[PDB]
Amino acid sequence: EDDPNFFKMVEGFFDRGASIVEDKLVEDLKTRETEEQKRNRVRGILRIIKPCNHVLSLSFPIRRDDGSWEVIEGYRAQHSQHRTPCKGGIRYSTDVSVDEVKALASLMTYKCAVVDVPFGGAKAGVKINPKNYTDNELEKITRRFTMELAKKGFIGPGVDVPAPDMSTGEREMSWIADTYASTIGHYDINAHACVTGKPISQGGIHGRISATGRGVFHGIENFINEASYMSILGMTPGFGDKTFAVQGFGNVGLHSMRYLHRFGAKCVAVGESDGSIWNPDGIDPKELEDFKLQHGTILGFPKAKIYEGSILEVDCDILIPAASEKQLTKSNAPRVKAKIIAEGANGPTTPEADKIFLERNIMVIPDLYLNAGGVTVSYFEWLKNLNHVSYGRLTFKYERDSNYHLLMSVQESLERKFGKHGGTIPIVPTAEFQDRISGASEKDIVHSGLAYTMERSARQIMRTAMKYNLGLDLRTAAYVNAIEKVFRVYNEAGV
Amino acid sequence: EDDPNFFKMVEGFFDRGASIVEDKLVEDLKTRETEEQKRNRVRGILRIIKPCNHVLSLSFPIRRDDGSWEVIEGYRAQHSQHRTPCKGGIRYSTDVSVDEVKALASLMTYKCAVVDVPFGGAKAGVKINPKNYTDNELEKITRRFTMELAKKGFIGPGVDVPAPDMSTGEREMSWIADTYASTIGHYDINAHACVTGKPISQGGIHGRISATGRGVFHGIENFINEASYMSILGMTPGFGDKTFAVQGFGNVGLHSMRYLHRFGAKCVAVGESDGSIWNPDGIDPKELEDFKLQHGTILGFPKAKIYEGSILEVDCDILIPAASEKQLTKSNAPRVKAKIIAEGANGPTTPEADKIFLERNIMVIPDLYLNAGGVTVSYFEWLKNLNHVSYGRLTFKYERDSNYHLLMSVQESLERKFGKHGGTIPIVPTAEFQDRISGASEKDIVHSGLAYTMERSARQIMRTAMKYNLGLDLRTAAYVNAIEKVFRVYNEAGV
Amino acid sequence: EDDPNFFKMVEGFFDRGASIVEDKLVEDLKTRETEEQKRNRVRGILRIIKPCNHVLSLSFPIRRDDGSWEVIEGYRAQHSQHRTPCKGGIRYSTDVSVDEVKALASLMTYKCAVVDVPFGGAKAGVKINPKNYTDNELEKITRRFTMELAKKGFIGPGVDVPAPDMSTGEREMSWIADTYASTIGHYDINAHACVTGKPISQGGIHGRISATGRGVFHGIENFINEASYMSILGMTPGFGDKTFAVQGFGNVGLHSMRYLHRFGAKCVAVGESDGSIWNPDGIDPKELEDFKLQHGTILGFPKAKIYEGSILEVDCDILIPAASEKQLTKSNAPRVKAKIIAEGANGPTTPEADKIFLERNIMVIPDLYLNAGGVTVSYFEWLKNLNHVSYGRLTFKYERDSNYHLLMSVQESLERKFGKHGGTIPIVPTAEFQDRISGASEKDIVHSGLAYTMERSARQIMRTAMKYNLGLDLRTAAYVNAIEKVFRVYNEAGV
Ligand SMILES: NC(=O)C1=CN([C@@H]2O[C@H](COP(=O)(O)OP(=O)(O)OC[C@H]3O[C@@H](n4cnc5c(N)ncnc54)[C@H](OP(=O)(O)O)[C@@H]3O)[C@@H](O)[C@H]2O)C=CC1
Ligand SMILES: NC(=O)C1=CN([C@@H]2O[C@H](COP(=O)(O)OP(=O)(O)OC[C@H]3O[C@@H](n4cnc5c(N)ncnc54)[C@H](OP(=O)(O)O)[C@@H]3O)[C@@H](O)[C@H]2O)C=CC1
Ligand SMILES: NC(=O)C1=CN([C@@H]2O[C@H](COP(=O)(O)OP(=O)(O)OC[C@H]3O[C@@H](n4cnc5c(N)ncnc54)[C@H](OP(=O)(O)O)[C@@H]3O)[C@@H](O)[C@H]2O)C=CC1
Ligand SMILES: Nc1nc2c(ncn2[C@@H]2O[C@H](COP(=O)(O)OP(=O)(O)OP(=O)(O)O)[C@@H](O)[C@H]2O)c(=O)[nH]1
Ligand SMILES: Nc1nc2c(ncn2[C@@H]2O[C@H](COP(=O)(O)OP(=O)(O)OP(=O)(O)O)[C@@H](O)[C@H]2O)c(=O)[nH]1
Ligand SMILES: Nc1nc2c(ncn2[C@@H]2O[C@H](COP(=O)(O)OP(=O)(O)OP(=O)(O)O)[C@@H](O)[C@H]2O)c(=O)[nH]1
Ligand SMILES: Oc1c(Cl)cc(Cl)c(Cl)c1Cc1c(O)c(Cl)cc(Cl)c1Cl
Ligand SMILES: Oc1c(Cl)cc(Cl)c(Cl)c1Cc1c(O)c(Cl)cc(Cl)c1Cl
Ligand SMILES: Oc1c(Cl)cc(Cl)c(Cl)c1Cc1c(O)c(Cl)cc(Cl)c1Cl
Repeated sequence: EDDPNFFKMVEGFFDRGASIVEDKLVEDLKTRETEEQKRNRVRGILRIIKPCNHVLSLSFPIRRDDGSWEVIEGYRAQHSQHRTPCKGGIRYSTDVSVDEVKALASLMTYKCAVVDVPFGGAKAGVKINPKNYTDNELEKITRRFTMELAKKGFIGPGVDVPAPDMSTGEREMSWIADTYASTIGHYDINAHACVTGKPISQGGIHGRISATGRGVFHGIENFINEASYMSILGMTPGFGDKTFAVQGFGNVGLHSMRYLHRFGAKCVAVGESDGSIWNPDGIDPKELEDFKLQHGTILGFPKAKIYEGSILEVDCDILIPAASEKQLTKSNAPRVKAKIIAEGANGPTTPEADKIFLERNIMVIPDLYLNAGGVTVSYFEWLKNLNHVSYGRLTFKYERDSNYHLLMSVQESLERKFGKHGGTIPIVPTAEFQDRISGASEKDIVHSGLAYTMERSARQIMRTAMKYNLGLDLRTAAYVNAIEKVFRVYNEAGV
Repeated sequence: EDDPNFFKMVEGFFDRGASIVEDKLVEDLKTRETEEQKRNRVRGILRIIKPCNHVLSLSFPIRRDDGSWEVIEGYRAQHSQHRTPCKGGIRYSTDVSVDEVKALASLMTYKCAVVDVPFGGAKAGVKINPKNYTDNELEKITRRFTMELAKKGFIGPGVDVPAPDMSTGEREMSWIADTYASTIGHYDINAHACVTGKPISQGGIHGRISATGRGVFHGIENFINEASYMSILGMTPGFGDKTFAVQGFGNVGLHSMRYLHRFGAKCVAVGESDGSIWNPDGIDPKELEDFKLQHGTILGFPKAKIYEGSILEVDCDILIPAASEKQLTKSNAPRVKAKIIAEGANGPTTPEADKIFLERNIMVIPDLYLNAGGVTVSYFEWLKNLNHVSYGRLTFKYERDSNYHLLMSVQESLERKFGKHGGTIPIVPTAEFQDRISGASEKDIVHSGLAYTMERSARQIMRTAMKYNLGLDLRTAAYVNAIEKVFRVYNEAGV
Repeated sequence: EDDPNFFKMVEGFFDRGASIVEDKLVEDLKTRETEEQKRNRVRGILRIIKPCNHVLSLSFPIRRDDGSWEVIEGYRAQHSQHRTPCKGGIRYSTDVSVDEVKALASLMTYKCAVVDVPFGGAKAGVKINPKNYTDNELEKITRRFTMELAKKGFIGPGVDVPAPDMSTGEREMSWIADTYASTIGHYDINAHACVTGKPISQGGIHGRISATGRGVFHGIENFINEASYMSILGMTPGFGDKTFAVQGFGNVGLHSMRYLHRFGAKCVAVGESDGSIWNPDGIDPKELEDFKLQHGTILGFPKAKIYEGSILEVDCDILIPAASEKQLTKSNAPRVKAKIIAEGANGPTTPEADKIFLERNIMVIPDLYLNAGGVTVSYFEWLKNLNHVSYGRLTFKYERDSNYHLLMSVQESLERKFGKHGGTIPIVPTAEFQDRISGASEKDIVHSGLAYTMERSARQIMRTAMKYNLGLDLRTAAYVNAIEKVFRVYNEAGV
């Protein structure tokens, strides 16, 4: 009950936001036939943006360990190409259908527009349940899948760059890169930039794994510290006195929990497919993770009870959906308790849940902004691959020396003016500037680059929510920017 | 009522035929684990054949003559690649969906297996009604469509070679070739072999337009002259005393009517979308065509009345469906009158109509054989393009001389043995051998090559219908061969 | 008269400068056969530099809006490739001939040598009068032109990178990039680096439009502030008391006027093809531009009279030719009034006008230096495209933090030495260092990079004019450096 066509579901958000700005897009336009044919031409460009450009559907055979033949299905969709290459991960699930992949792909592009990553949207899906395949079988699958994508122009450094999503980690990325760089890209100087989310030894970048969590953190942080928004929710600014619950203890889930906890937030609930756990006094990220690693499940965790009932309904301040889509529907929407909904996963709530949450006066930080930390960091990995140099190497020593001389320049100058009367005036770095004395390292850029991006995009949305009184409809605010940016292109290039 | 999903409908025919042969495919197999794991491996290979390998879905913009923006959808599916390149036409219709294109694509491959054309199956569709677009708009569409196909490996001399289908003629093929050879294939020595059904001046081959009609003729001819099959129908062999009716006065329809009429068959009905016409005394192909060209419709034709009622039900000997799919369904099936059903179009009858026709004892010459004359000739065009010489050029003079000497060798020899007593014994060619004195021409090869193929494939099917007592279930007989052939490749190819 | 072959005209400047340095190029040379065969080998290398390497001549058809067929001609020349790729704009005019394109191409390479941009010279021309073609027809032309260039290796990220010139702006560049990245470069990770001067939304860079004007400004600034040169002209250093007149109110014209005016210079005349305008009290850049945009011409401008007579002869301090070539010839040369000639356009003055201006003691700042600001900025755009990151993104936050700590390091140190006695010694940034606290942004690098380059190259020329007493023959000084740099390269290469 309340199950909408994910693709159209996203189109819904797009159209809603399209209207809001349609007027501006016509005013800025300065063409000759100034008459409202301008208004049609804008609507024409919009009708062009909405649909995917290329969608590849695969069906290929693999040989099961038991010697039998099985046909596996997979898809890869390229939504837009107003920016090259396309970006978007690969989800391994039995729920993948073209409609889903087409939707996630489109979310990737608007996602990038919000966060200013120069990539068009894309997304992949292989209809399998990894839990029923041996490691050996999976590898054969992801490798062969890379090939059939390659052969048709659906993966490449300047075409389409995959990344992780559901049930795919750096292990999968690692095989993808290897297959590509060993075959199609044997001569490509940018071969390893054909995919992101790779192991660091494979050319991955620091913190891409925890990237999304760290991003989710910044997303919330930017909003839970506004008052303008916190008042409307009857909430005190700051994390120190908040309790949250998260659906999905995975890449985006685990790390989301990790960072919030790090800033005095309390995890009162954690969920999965098998069940949810709870504890009003709070659950710890590190022991839960080790229990989960050792036992392969969160159910049974000693310092917490096996909560019976919807993880999406538990009593808390912030609800973090980090599982699959449409978890928050029209049904359960009214029974959420939480004041803040930080959309960790892509499209975890239906259009109607939004509607209800708006009325219920519960703030929903949209997915296409809140979870954009993943690509922001993937983009940094991609730049790293192109550069072929790890940040800081060429300059670590030069800056260090240069910095000590800068500091020595004020010292010797002051000793000159205040003579022997002041004796020596030692100018040493503080503990903080000491940690920076050489300049930024790879770790430093990811951390601050992400932060700069999450913060900067937050303001861009807030600023918009104001200019159009969307109040707590941040999702619409977010799409306005995406459209506003993606449009400025298609317009300025003869479509 | 009864209009199943097209793709599975064809899968239906495949499975049915799969069973019939499954046994043979296991007997011929000579592997080590001779136990019936052999039977699973065969079923495994079959599960692999059935689905399409690659399906590209396009969505791109074109600029309407009135200056507006419209998004047009198109698809191209590559069913199999056990043979390279893929082959199959492009249909321009508003009824094209992936399911349809996926179906037609699969029919192309089995079609080729029956007729022995070394191509894997493929098919394209662009969701538009050509009748609502100017010539200028169409060209923009077909050209841009060729590009988006090219960019993703869905058109190329050794990859996928398109051809005509519904609402696409040599005009469209001509633009396709031009776009390709002018861009992607500028350096390809086989650039113009990227598509068939081209204008002869564009590298087309003689008779490709009337190819399918001529083929349909041969298909019927091979069966309407067996007695073995004609007896079971209570019909005298030969065309001389037969009356037929055809649904669709198009490329496959018009020419089908043309050739049958040429051999003393009488066209009593012709149909279209607007309506059907009739005349028990027979309608003439040439005057109907000129009326149709001059007036843009068959309705109103002077030497015939405007028949009210289903063209598929009119009283005649042979019913030729040359329109779209599923015309003959479970409903109207029982009211057909005709004894012979020559499937001109692809899949014009549902699985149940078959069933009824079997019982009703009405012979149905399957589409995947009867209309294979098109690709057989397309294949000849493709070979012509690769050869870069039209049949006969290099040898016309040599054979002519060589032949006159061969004939002169018996002459001078006989004059030698019978001396002056017999005087001169002139050895001149007959009128027939004179027409061949130089050897086969492009026209000659198409005509006899087609004939050789239609006939040879007919026997292959008949021969099969006997070995498995399918009697009048020729469709199943046809699929048995297709499967039987497509199989061997995969078996010993490394699957 | 005085209408020489634009190509030889430039060759003239080259030979003249060739001689001046020939001696040095032989002295530095340290080969075995030290005898003056060295002097032949240098002359041999020079005979090799002078001519273009590849010149493509195009002739292709376009379809006029009124349905008719017209053949359009175009050329693209690649002068040198001692540096890859080639660089140089596209001029849309009816005056384009191979000789012109070959000339402008050669000016591009020496232009780059003076300014240190690692590109060999190139240039294009399409023989049409844009003023007689609709926007729709132009686009068809520029797109099809990009294709015919592509097909033959005359456009590509690492081959030949076009840019704007006469009657071509970012609109044309935008279509060029689009056609390339959508076809030939669909897989190129550097596809959008196939051309510069693109809209910013298309990957353009900040200030490339006003780049040349800004450059022209710096060019003059570096010379109008030397005294060494200002004395010889009987002129006070500085812009504050100068009046200039410019021929051509276009990309290079308008912005040239803009920047000079910004620094207290007074525009007393502005010209075009239809006519010139004047005002001894000065004309304003902003109102003239708006009049020109609204009315499509400068003639009629309220705050100025319609000057009857040559714009190249008006009374002023500095004459800025920003129109086509050979405007200042032997004829009108003696009647110029201005003391300074800032060659904005490429080769606006004939070899003899030079001669006269030398005698007349009028300083001519050579085109191949003065207007090099365009490529310098185009080069920055190209680097931007390769980098796939806009300057500053990765480091904005890190530097800002790092800087506050640097400043905090002196603060905490001083508070330590001067204890409570000095209380807090707050170390805050000035307004200027505040504007830089995060580091350079894209805007910052273009502006200072251009300045660094214009200034540095000015000194290189002055320094040379001295070592060879060319006094006011800066053109010859400029070519000496170009040759001196390019030669070295063909030298050490294996030729
Ligand atoms: N790098 C990334 O992976 C990124 C992902 N995202 C977003 O987050 C989501 C991806 O999470 P990833 O795929 O990152 O998570 P990972 O697969 O690790 O998440 C694993 C967890 O998800 C739980 N889970 C799955 N389905 C449900 C469900 N219906 N209800 C409750 N729990 C469930 C699993 O339980 P079980 O194991 O029993 O299924 C498991 O504990 C995507 O939708 C995407 O939009 C965004 C940016 C980065
Ligand atoms: N080279 C080829 O074209 C080949 C074609 N074929 C087969 O023939 C069919 C292709 O026909 P082409 O595409 O050759 O035909 P063309 O478009 O000429 O066929 C035109 C005729 O089809 C009629 N028609 C369309 N829809 C219907 C309908 N729903 N009911 C009755 N009549 C209808 C049209 O009426 P109207 O004009 O008013 O729309 C017109 O008279 C395919 O299905 C294919 O399997 C097989 C091999 C080769
Ligand atoms: N990136 C760049 O664009 C660079 C440009 N340059 C130089 O500047 C020149 C380019 O100018 P752009 O092409 O920038 O100028 P744009 O075409 O805008 O210049 C337009 C102006 O040129 C005037 N004009 C053209 N021909 C004549 C003529 N015969 N007599 C008088 N006025 C004339 C036009 O008048 P009207 O409109 O009535 O024809 C118009 O006002 C080039 O030759 C180039 O070497 C230098 C460096 C880089
Ligand atoms: N998968 C996973 N890795 C973790 C986790 N916590 C820490 N890591 C580690 O991240 C490590 C390197 O971290 P760098 O300092 O050394 O980590 P960091 O940037 O300070 O981590 P954050 O403070 O969360 O941003 C790796 O060696 C991982 O073991 C976790 O909860 N899950
Ligand atoms: N539409 C149509 N085309 C025809 C017909 N007859 C011949 N053609 C043409 O086939 C032409 C050249 O044909 P020929 O070499 O004379 O044909 P043919 O071998 O005698 O034709 P069949 O007799 O093989 O059809 C092409 O230009 C077609 O237009 C016809 O009755 N209808
Ligand atoms: N390119 C251009 N821009 C103009 C002109 N006149 C006004 N503008 C304004 O340029 C504005 C943005 O200017 P900026 O990019 O910040 O200018 P800038 O690079 O600091 O300008 P300069 O310091 O002269 O190079 C827009 O909002 C326009 O309204 C003109 O003649 N040419
Ligand atoms: O140039 C390539 C490469 Cl190296 C890989 C792929 Cl998948 C594609 Cl498609 C191309 C471009 C290309 C080709 O290289 C060839 Cl020989 C044929 C085609 Cl129809 C196309 Cl479009
Ligand atoms: O060359 C390519 C590349 Cl490298 C990518 C793509 Cl997608 C396409 Cl379509 C082409 C085909 C192509 C072209 O698009 C053009 Cl204009 C010229 C050539 Cl001689 C070639 Cl071979
Ligand atoms: O790719 C070719 C081919 Cl097949 C032939 C030639 Cl004579 C050349 Cl020199 C190339 C190099 C080349 C290319 O590799 C691409 Cl992609 C485009 C272009 Cl216009 C060109 Cl000239």
